[PDB]
Amino acid sequence: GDKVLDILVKKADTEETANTLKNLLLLFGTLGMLDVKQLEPLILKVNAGVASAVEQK
Amino acid sequence: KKTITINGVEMEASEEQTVLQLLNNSSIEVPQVCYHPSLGPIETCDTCIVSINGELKRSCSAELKDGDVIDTLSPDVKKAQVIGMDKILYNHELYCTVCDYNNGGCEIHNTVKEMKINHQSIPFDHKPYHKDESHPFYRYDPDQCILCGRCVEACQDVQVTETLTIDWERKRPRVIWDNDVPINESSCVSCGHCSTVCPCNAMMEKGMEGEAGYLTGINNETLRPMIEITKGVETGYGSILAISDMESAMRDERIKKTKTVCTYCGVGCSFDVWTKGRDILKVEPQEEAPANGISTCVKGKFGWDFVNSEERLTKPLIREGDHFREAEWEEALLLIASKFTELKEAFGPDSLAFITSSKCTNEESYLMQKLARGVIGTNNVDNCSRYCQSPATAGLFRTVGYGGDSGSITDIAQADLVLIIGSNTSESHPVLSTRIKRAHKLRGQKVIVADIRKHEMAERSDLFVQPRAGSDIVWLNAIAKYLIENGKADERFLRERVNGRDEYVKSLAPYTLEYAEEKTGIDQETLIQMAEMIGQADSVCALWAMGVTQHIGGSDTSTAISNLLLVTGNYGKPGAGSYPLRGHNNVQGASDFGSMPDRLPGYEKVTDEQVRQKYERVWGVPLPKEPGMTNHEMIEKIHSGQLKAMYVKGEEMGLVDSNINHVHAAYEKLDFFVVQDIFLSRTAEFADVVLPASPSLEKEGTFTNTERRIQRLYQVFEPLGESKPDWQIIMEVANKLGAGWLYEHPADIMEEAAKLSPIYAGVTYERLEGYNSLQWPVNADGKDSPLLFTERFPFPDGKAILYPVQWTEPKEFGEEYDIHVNNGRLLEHFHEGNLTYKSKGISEKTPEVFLEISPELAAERGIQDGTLVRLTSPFGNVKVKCLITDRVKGKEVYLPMNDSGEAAINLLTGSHADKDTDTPAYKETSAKMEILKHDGISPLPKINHRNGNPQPQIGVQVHKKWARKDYIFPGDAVK
Ligand SMILES: CC(C)=CCC/C(C)=C/CC/C(C)=C/CC/C(C)=C/CC/C(C)=C/CC/C(C)=C/CC/C(C)=C/CC1=C(C)C(=O)c2ccccc2C1=O
Ligand SMILES: *SC1=C(S)[C@@H]2Nc3c(nc(N)[nH]c3=O)N[C@@H]2O[C@@H]1COP(=O)(O)OP(=O)(O)OC[C@H]1O[C@@H](n2cnc3c(=O)[nH]c(N)nc32)[C@H](O)[C@@H]1O
Ligand SMILES: Nc1nc2c(c(=O)[nH]1)N[C@H]1C(S)=C(S)[C@@H](COP(=O)(O)OP(=O)(O)OC[C@H]3O[C@@H](n4cnc5c(=O)[nH]c(N)nc54)[C@H](O)[C@@H]3O)O[C@H]1N2
Ligand SMILES: CCCCCCCCCCC(=O)O
Ligand code: SF4
Ligand code: SF4
Ligand code: SF4
Ligand code: SF4
Ligand code: FES
Ligand SMILES: [Mo+4]
Ligand SMILES: [S]
Repeated sequence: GDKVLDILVKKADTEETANTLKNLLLLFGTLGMLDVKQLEPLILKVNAGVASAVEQK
Repeated sequence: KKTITINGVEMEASEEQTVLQLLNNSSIEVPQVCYHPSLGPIETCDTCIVSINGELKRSCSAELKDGDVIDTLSPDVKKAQVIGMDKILYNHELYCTVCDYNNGGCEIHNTVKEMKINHQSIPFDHKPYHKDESHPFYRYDPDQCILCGRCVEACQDVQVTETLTIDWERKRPRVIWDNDVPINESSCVSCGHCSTVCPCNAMMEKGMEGEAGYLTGINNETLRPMIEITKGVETGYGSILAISDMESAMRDERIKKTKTVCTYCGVGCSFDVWTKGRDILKVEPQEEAPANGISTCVKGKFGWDFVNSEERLTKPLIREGDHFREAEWEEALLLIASKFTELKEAFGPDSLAFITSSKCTNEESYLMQKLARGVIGTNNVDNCSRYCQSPATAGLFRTVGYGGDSGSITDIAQADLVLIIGSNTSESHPVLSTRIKRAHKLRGQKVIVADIRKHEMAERSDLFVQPRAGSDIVWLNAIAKYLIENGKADERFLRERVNGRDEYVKSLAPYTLEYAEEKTGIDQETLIQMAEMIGQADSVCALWAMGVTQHIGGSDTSTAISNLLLVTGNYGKPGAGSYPLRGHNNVQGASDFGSMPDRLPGYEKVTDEQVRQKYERVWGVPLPKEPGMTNHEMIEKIHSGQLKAMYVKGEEMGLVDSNINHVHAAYEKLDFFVVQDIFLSRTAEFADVVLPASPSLEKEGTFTNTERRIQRLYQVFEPLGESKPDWQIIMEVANKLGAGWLYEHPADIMEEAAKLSPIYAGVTYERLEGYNSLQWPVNADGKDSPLLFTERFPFPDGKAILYPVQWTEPKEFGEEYDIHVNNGRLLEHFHEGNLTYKSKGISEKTPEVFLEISPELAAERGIQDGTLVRLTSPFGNVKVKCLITDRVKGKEVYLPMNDSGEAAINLLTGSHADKDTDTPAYKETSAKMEILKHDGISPLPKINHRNGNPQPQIGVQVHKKWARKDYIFPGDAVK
């Protein structure tokens, strides 16, 4: 297990992976900040609009 | 008084000087990282910024002036505290989840959580310095050092070792030992103050390192990348702080934190012992500890590896033929019981003598004396106190009537003058010396050290005078004569609470100042000036350890010291009195519970009808009218055939008694011998049956330290193997002797002894819970007596009596025994070292005994360092290495007791003891000087603490930090 953890950290320690995890957490936080109660009518309207768009043959 | 307003609400002021104390008492959540209650304002973390009089200032050092306005929720003060903590975290990596100190007590973690911070404006920057793992006990991590200075303030002001400074002038400030010497090579006493007082994991014991939690045992090569990952992943400190709190809860299950009292010396410092199963991870002192608080030495805070040592006797040993067979508990118990019954019903109980250990709890010594009297019917009981505290206690009886110290170590600090004579308090009772040195360096108290050697305290004393061997009585009585003759003595106290002043003056007729100058080999000016100081000093605290009491006239000079304070008038005054340095952790407790043969538990003489009747009623067995023989005279009685059997527990008296050739001959002469030691000690080698003792960590009891404090212990570990706590062993032995004792836990023993002992009338286990401690005497209501002789003396008239004594001639051999070797103990090592040697770190600091020899005598005799030399006395012949130092002067040389082989000093000492108490004169030794090997390895390594050069400075010297251009005060930074 020590070797497994060592491999995991040595591969992950690249700035790209740390940035990826940080931005995933930030995306979760922002999606939490975004209010979705008002977004349900927007989703319904988007559904109707996509239906109308694909209706055009 | 001194009305104040804090948080917009009116509040009152107390004796506290700084705003921080008031805020803490008001439960205001003000960040205080660099402040420790014992350390005092260090002012180096600037996180305690509050608005006093509207201006931003450090609450840790802001004086609580009348009428000031205090605000702590203002955006300004919050921003200042945030900036200060950001500067702190710039020096702290803050990997709380994988950090050993995150046991939830870490001030950076707690304070960071309290401020609800989420970002650090200045990112963490690793210092160029690497971790200093040179020390075998605690490491320093400059990368994690926040420069709060608590460790430096501890090493400079509250422990006064002065090995720690801070190089503020350096580009990256850091803690440096001596002149930036690596830690091991420096003058670090290894006391542990820096480790205990460190807020962060910067200065933390190697025991915790990689062993505290679950995720902290990960290898650094694979832990550091994880730390960098988490640094680059989490955006706010709150969530990962909560995860670290969960990891603290993680640690809470595996980490057992139980209070105990150190076994080594009589200061009786109490601390939690943070363990993980069986190994000892940390010794954490607590501010609530009565005897020490945060104070600790190397022994009590890094010397506990003996508990887990493989040498520990896990099973009873029986002498089978020419070997020690590992026998069962029951068969060994039956053997010892049958043998004791045989020698009890054949030659009578009077031929039975048992010794309790002064290192064991009060219950242990009480069980020894009960087994001797309430079971066997003999009175032959003693302890190390016969060698240690018998003359001091005898002098206290002769003048004051109560044994033990007059007060607590806090009263020692409160003294204006400390009169230490024959005491190596720096190396024997380290924490008390830290208190004295703290009061000397900070409070301005001046101390007078009077001993032949020049230890750490002697070179740090106001007036250090070295008298002749055992000549303390002469100059002391001359000083008393001068004080009582020139009117400086407290005549009012003499008429109020003292008796026989004129008789004592008549006894002082032959004593003159020039007489003492001639006898002690000390110039008149020093004696007259120290007498003037004693007369002028308002409060006097007199400490006399074995350097004076372990003499042929040791009891006489003990009475002389006590009546010297009596003439001065320091008894009953807060902060002053006589504090005989009780050596073992429970030598005071053992003496309290009838260890000495002439007294019963409760410090009552055996030859008293009322106490004998009471003990008969409680025990059901008649008490021996004949007083028991003293420990030293036991060997002579054996050589006369009077004594045949010994039951000595936890005392290696075959190596620590005077003339150990004599005790070896007695041991080979006696028939039956049973010993009770955790380790196969030297005494344990000569025994018909060896009983496996249990160390104080693995047993629960009460330890009575030097300050007459009875502090209750806790069972840190289940006993190793199936060995039992010594009280359990004594209960089993007595039950096999038809005693009928039923003690499930030592609380019953404690309360029974409390009922029996008038002095211990009030001590009970529910009154000793946690860190609560009671100082004997205690009455039935439970109110102890922190200061002795406060209102009246114990004598029937209520007034003490001066004891007329003279100079008893020391039994110097004379003639060819020219060089007068002195015997004592080192700071790191404990006696022969049956416990410290088992700890690897202390062994590295001091591997072997050495003979400290004076530079002047190094010329006439032509002796060098690292040389094997021979010392021959009519009682022994030792081969000890040599050390060159200025601590000793002239012919007189220092031979510490830190070896148990052929190099033990106890060969040289003879069977000449005190008249009053038969205490061997260990300090009265003479030998030869034979040169065997010219060139050899120096016994003292470079990594020893004596080789370093401490830097004496008062405080962290923050003013150097404030002078740095890069430093900016957060209060005016926010502006
Ligand atoms: C389909 C299939 C079957 C596939 C199989 C193969 C496959 C793809 C497998 C998945 C592999 C993956 C993605 C594994 C990742 C998930 C796992 C199993 C993880 C376990 C490994 C470990 C040990 C992870 C670390 C967990 C953990 C809680 C670590 C501690 C975090 C650290 C080091 C924090 C240090 C730390 C820092 C750095 C702060 O800044 C800070 C600031 C304020 C307060 C506290 C802190 C603090 O503690
Ligand atoms: S008692 C005793 C025990 S129990 C325990 N032993 C101990 C301790 N610490 C450590 N680290 N290891 C141990 O083994 N502390 C406890 O010490 C108790 C006795 O300690 P002392 O303070 O009496 O210790 P030493 O014997 O080392 O130092 C005594 C000093 O006395 C001076 N001295 C010697 N002969 C003298 C004389 O004739 N006159 C005077 N005025 N002084 C004399 C020397 O300077 C010794 O240093
Ligand atoms: N030359 C010379 N000789 C001296 C002295 C001196 O100054 N000079 N000082 C004298 C004095 S004051 C004393 S204290 C003696 C020191 O002698 P003792 O008081 O006998 O002390 P130590 O050998 O340090 O400890 C005795 C044993 O106790 C055991 N032990 C430790 N903890 C426990 C425990 O909890 N329970 C039990 N049952 N055993 C335990 C240890 O294994 C150790 O072997 O030396 C005396 N001899
Ligand atoms: C003469 C230009 C004709 C443009 C027709 C555009 C598409 C109309 C139908 C849209 C649909 O329903 O797909
Ligand atoms: S020292 Fe304190 S704040 Fe720093 S990582 Fe360790 S527990 Fe966390
Ligand atoms: S003496 Fe050693 S352990 Fe004690 S504070 Fe100084 S450096 Fe730390
Ligand atoms: S090592 Fe000393 S100065 Fe540095 S953070 Fe720890 S206690 Fe403070
Ligand atoms: S000073 Fe004595 S009692 Fe206190 S920790 Fe050190 S050895 Fe233990
Ligand atoms: S407690 Fe005052 S600056 Fe740290
Ligand atoms: Mo002792
Ligand atoms: S002792």
